[PDB]
Amino acid sequence: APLPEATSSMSLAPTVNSIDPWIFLNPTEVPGGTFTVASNTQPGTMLLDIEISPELNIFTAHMFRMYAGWSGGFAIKLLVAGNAFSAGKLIVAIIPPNVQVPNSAYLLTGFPHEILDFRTADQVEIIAPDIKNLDYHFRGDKLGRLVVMVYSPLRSTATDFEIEIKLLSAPLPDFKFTMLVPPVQNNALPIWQIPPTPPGAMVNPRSPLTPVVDLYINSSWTTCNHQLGRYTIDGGAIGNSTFNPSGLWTGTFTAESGSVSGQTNWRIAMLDNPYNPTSDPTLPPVPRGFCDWGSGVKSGARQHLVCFTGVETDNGEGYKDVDAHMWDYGDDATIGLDNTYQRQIYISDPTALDSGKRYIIIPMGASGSATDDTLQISPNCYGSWDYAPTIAPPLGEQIVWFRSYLPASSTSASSGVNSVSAHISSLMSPDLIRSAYVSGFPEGKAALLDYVLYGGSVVEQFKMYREGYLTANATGTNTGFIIPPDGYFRFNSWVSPTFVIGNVVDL
Amino acid sequence: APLPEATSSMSLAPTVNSIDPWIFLNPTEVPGGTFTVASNTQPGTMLLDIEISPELNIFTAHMFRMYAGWSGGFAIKLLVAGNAFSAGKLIVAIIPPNVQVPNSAYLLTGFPHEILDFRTADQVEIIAPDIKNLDYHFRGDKLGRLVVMVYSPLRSTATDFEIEIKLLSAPLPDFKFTMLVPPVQNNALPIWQIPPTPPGAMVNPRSPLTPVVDLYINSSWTTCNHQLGRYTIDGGAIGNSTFNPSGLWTGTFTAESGSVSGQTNWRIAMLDNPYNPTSDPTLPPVPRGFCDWGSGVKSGARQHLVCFTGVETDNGEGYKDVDAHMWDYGDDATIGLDNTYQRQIYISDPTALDSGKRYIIIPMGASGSATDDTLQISPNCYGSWDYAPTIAPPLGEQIVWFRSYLPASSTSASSGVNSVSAHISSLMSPDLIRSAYVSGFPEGKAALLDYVLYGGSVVEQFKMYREGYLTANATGTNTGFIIPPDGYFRFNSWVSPTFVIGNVVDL
Repeated sequence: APLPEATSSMSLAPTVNSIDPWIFLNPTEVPGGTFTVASNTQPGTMLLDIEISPELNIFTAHMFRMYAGWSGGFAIKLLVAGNAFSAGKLIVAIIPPNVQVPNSAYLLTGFPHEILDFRTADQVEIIAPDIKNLDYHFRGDKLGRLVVMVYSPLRSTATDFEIEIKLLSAPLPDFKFTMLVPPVQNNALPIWQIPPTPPGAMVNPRSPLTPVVDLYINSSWTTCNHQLGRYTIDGGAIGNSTFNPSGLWTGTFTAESGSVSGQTNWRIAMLDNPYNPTSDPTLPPVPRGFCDWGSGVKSGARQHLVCFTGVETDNGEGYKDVDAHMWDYGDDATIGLDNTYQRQIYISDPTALDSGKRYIIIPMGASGSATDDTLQISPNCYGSWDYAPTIAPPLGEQIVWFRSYLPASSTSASSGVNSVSAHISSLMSPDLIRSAYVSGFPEGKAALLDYVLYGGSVVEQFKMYREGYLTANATGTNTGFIIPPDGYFRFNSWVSPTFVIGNVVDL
Repeated sequence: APLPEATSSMSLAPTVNSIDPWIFLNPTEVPGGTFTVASNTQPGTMLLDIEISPELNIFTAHMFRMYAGWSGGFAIKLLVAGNAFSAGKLIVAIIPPNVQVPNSAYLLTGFPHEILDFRTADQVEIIAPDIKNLDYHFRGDKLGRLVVMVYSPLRSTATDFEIEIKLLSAPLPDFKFTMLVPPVQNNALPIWQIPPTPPGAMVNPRSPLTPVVDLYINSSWTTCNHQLGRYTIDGGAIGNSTFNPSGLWTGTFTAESGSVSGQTNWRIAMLDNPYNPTSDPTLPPVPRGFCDWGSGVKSGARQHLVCFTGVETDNGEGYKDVDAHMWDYGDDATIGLDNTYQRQIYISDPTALDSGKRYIIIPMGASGSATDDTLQISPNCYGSWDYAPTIAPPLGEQIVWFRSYLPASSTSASSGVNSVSAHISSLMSPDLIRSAYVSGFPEGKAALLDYVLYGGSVVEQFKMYREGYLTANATGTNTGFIIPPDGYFRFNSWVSPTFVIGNVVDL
């Protein structure tokens, strides 16, 4: 116990409550309180920054949804799962509120601290008190976090094996709830119910009309710059993504009676944005949910084909004469507009284009000599509208990409088209992420979940972060390992973002 | 009151547990315990047959997820909300387990009973004891049901309005739980969290690529015969529907090198169903998720088009010459195939087709004199495979139809297509019913929910059944009523399947 506890009289808190006496005796595991230390962790790194609250125990985190006030501290105990060769030192400190958490062991030592080495080979325990200046906290600024750091690295003498540390907790004899008036449904939960929906029955946000066939992981793609399928728990649909990919796939554009220099057949046109009529820089330029496939930096050689496009029927009741055509962003000449994700596009057609008449487009397919690597990169966007930033996983981890097979739609005609089959991948399907809104993630925590195959004979483990991407550790270098979709995700636990997956990919 | 309860010393249950002391004092509402009485109820009908269990108080329903055993009775109160003109009497009794309950109010006054008038405007109460014979219940048979009936009919014709009856429950001071060991997630939930997504941002199961435009209620469509978009709470996706309509919208078939008698341009063809390789009678004939729009009993003028169709490149690497064409089921001659929703189809094209050659079709649109009325009906289903049954709303109610607008895609050629713009309706979008799987419906109960428009200045009320179709009362006849899709569904309560909604819709 590095710091004394408060009495928590609760004199002026009406209708104080008494909880089950058996909870104080049977300690459970803290939800977000497991982590690991490896041989290559940087000294002075923050492994755990959980805060004192009623969410440090399975029972009081589920019972807390009925009340609106609490006051009391916890008594936690460390399970180390140590070794016989390693040697290092940990550090645990209590941080009072209204205090910028120090990000250096030098400064962290100036706090109620206790230093534990790895050669203790036992299970110590520490008391976490609640620093309150009020009679009892309701649900607000519940600081008093429990930062845990690495004072000295573990240079193991022999095998460089890892250490997994977890925490068990139990309320102090002075922990009480107050004012059970709020019935239900206020805050987070200790569990997450993932329905057993196979990925083979999920929609692909970046390419509808094509079912997901496999899960694809590739070593060369170490970053993502997509603008469709970007979902976050905190922000919902972020960037230009939406929750109905199928509904918003078809688009409409208007001609402008012109052509770019060099090639006259590239009729210029402008896209229509009902959401942002005026070209205000603070809103997305293109209509929401429209394609963002990449085609190259600047090369007329290949050009994704718009496939089905149609002319106005002069009646206002639809369109006419759907034909297979090819399109592209920008002009393939200007460096500042070749790949910018903007309104102006060009469509290749030998015949003249109806000026001032709108057309319907259903983009599906790519033409030229384009490969999956060309399509994987997305045209970068510049401007003022809040767009999805580029994402890179931590070192030693990959990304699961929900790849799907895109057939070819060519023609034998005068102009022709060299469209070829390919594969298109998306960051995360909306079906999986949509479920985790009833019971949101605990703050600054990732979810460790399992993917089982056959009758459970082979189980892989994935870690899902806050922004919605899954890592799967590494086994070696390959052209992209393929996982069948004949399985269901199963929730396993909550882990820190720095957790290292135990099970490896196994080829 | 008329029957004492048992003490239940509970010697054989280890670790008996205590609950909050303020729960016994504040009575909450029993979840599935509201109903209505009118002047047209058939005599001798059970208006309520609820079962004694900890699921009568939202607080003990939330508490019970942590324990494994319960023991104790409740104290129930009735709210009648009558008038000063209604004249009749109700009756509520308690039935011990394993006893044949009669269906007459004359014999029903032998059990411990209570008789309350309709115009009381008070809070009558009855103590419901636990008629247990074992040490303590353990998620097993509890019966002790709480049947409610009508003693003397309300003989009045001047008023003719509905009476709404609700119950409030509170645990007796001897209620207690045992064995807190089970952490969480054991049984159902009493509350439903519906995410605030307007129907305009939902996928239409019967017609993807077209967003929902309005909510449609028509006074002439009194039945549903669809096979797509039909879901149930317990049965998941019933019929030939699926939770990913966009991924299964594209279809394929093979030509048979033939023509129907009379018309030469009608090439006979057969759809391939990978999910049913053999012609097993107990499996659906057509592939899952394929189109099922109706066309007419027998008509060679109202034929809906297949729109995009194409042939493979003779290499299995793509498709070629995808153009707009027309199709239909069967042969328009035989009584067993004219509209029977089976593998064989016929496609209209002047040139004959090469046998054993694969073709791809993406159906969208209807040509000829086909209207929305013809599209609403579906081809009949024959055989022994499990198909979705017919649905008819209870008398005095209509159905909300999730209507979307299907444009026309014509062409100017020698043959051409005369397609017109139409509308397509589906019973239930998958997104709305996806939420109600984590917290399923209670036994034999429907859900009453609110549809809020603008900022809450206008609210409608809908009732959702376990079969997946919404009903919205009625006032009179109309040829198509439109509700804007710019609003979100909000859960209100649980009601009996014969509950009469409050608000009227005025045509």
